Amino acid sequence: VFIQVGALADGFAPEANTLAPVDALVGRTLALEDASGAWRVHTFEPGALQWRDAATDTGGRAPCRVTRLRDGLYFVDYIDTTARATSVSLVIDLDNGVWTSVVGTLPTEADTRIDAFTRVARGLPLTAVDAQFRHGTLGGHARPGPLHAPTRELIGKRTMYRYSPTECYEHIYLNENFYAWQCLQGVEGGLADVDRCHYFKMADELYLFVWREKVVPTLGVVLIDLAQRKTDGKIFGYQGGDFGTLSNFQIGAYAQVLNETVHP
Amino acid sequence: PVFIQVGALADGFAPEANTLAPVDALVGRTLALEDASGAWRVHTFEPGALQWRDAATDTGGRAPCRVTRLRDGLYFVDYIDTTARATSVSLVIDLDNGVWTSVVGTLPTEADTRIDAFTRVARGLPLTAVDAQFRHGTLGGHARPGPLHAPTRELIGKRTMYRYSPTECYEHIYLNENFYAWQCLQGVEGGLADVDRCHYFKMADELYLFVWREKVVPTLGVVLIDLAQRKTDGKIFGYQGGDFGTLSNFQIGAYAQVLNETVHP
Ligand SMILES: [Ca+2]
Ligand SMILES: [Ca+2]
Repeated sequence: VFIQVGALADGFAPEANTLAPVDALVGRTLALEDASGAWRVHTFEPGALQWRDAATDTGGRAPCRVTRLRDGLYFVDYIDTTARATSVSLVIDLDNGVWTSVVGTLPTEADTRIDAFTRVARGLPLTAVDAQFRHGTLGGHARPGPLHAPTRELIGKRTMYRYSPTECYEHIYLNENFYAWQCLQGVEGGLADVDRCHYFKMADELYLFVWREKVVPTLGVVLIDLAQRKTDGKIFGYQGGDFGTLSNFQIGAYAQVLNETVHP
Repeated sequence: PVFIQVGALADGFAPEANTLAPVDALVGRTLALEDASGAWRVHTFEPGALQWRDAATDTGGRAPCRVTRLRDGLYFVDYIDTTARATSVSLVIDLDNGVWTSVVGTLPTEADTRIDAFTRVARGLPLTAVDAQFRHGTLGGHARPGPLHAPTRELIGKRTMYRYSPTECYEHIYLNENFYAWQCLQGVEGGLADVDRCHYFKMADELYLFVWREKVVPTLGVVLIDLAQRKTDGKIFGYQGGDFGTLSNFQIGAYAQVLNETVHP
């Protein structure tokens, strides 16, 4: 039995291994620029941010979470309420002057009703959750470091993630495009799927992992720190099966790499 | 990037396949497959074909079939049952111990496949529309038959690679009692993967019957996995194309290698 993201949130809530937010960006105004030009200015306040598309000076204010799993890199997550069912996650490396954004959109009902076999017929992706990625530099930072880029370094690992004493999953990073997950313990106990995913390298042994689910529409965004054996991220989906209220909740886990598989 | 139709998969798996030779060992035999409820289906073998008679529906038919022998005493029989829409019948028969398992599988109609996964979730329906019914029994007239086949947890936790031919190679990861992941390492589906609904049964020491039912491209897979001999023998069944018309049912066989075993603390 598969479950809605709002019920997932409820299972992940208590005794979670989540990082405590930091206020370290409060008072900063960060100009995120990329190869297309200025993208979005973000000004941080306690618990919240104001964002402005650099071109139109159009944006919003949103409650936001900022966490710092590894020193010098900040994960910022907020819902963009000027758009339908959209979340925005950033990883900002202050000392290198580089950033990655993930802008995620959940599907309409009409999209979800196009079944997988028809999607096969039409050459459409199986997941209807959309994710756009940008990789840029921080305006005003002299001599920024290299842009973040895709990585193959997780492929072949099988890792267990203890999200709390009652929630535990494993991921198996199959290839550049797909990973398998299963819930070992939790409200999704015994469930498993393969889903579309994306891997980026943020720093030595630090990865940004993004997935997009095809059964229950879900966007996951997590930073995986294999040196600390810890992860920090979020899950975004509809609270229920009615395409209305959104669920966007913090997750964090202790990580254990169970094995590495090499195919001769 | 790209899923393919079963007919294309058949074409990819055809050349230099690691399949077993079909055998004519059962020609002239009538096997009376019985279960606890009574007679199930009697099968009489002739060269390349069998005749069957179904006790409960009182019906019969003739069909071409394949019979293969992976392990001594144990026979895999497969046929399309043309008397019903899009139905396949696979038997594992152990002539040493006098026991059998059957898988009767049905491919979904087009209307059924159009019910999307999220709607299935909201209604509590299975995600795969492929149906499989299992029976286990004894062979009629077989003295002192051995224990029945039954479900097994013995493959759970294994990760195995299967080389079906020089150009076709998949791995399976047996996640739990209901589900496994697969990935195509080399072949016409190269780089594709999914998780699908599966079933595991133990036929003999280190010999398993694995059945899976796919949720993206409707497909039934039935395979004997012999971990002692490091070899598999079975079939894949689906539609040739995306039009719910002609059926594909083709033999597979692979050289197996267990890559690792995963225990979760
Ligand atoms: Ca999920
Ligand atoms: Ca398949």
